[PDB]
Amino acid sequence: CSARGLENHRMC
Amino acid sequence: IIGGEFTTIENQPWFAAIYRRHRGGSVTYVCGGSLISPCWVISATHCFIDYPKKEDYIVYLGRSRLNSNTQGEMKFEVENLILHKDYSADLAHHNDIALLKIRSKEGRCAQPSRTIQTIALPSMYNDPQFGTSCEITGFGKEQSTDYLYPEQLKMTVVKLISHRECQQPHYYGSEVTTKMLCAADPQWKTDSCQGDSGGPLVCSLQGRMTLTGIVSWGRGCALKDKPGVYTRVSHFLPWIRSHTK
Repeated sequence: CSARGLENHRMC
Repeated sequence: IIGGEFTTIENQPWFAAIYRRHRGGSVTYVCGGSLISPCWVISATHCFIDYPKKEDYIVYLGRSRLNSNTQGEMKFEVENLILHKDYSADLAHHNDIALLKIRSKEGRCAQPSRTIQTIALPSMYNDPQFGTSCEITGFGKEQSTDYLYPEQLKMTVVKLISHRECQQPHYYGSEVTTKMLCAADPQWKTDSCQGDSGGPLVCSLQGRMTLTGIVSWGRGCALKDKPGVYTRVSHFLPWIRSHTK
């Protein structure tokens, strides 16, 4: 979640 | 962007800054994108997949700063948010490509200026040789450990890595496909990072600045044997043409 791929995600 | 240098929008005038409005009025930064025609911005599906509603989003062109206005900037609503139907993820996102049709409150598209310009798409299956230096641009983290994003736009240079090198088990193994491009610094000292997703990887191909890639994924940032991974735009031209037509 602190890097590329999980931007603007509900888990993070 | 880990390492690299500060820049302003004049040095990447196709760069689009994409924000989301929250329930309550709060506006936060989402991802980068690239203006490919007056009405069309291209980005990454993973940026939007959890919040696919177009009305949530605000797109700026001609903006050099994250949380203050840049003189000459334009603001847009998203008229249509188009995600790739074959998107999939387990980290290594497949088909990580999205289109945003932009429309201002006055019902208009981008107007080219000193700070707002389009970027050319590549020819199909026509990419630079590996070892070629390309540039990446974004408002993402300057350090993996940072909490904040930089207020000023950044860019850096990374070199393209072969599918053969990137598919090694000690790089990414089978997480990387032929529809993806790896790029990294030889010293692993500069890279894209969280918040840079959706932004441009630009290479000079036959004298023309070309949108070779879209920032997609990576394990951490500026880590040895872990390149940045980019959607290979030259493998998606029919998808782009059909959905923008």
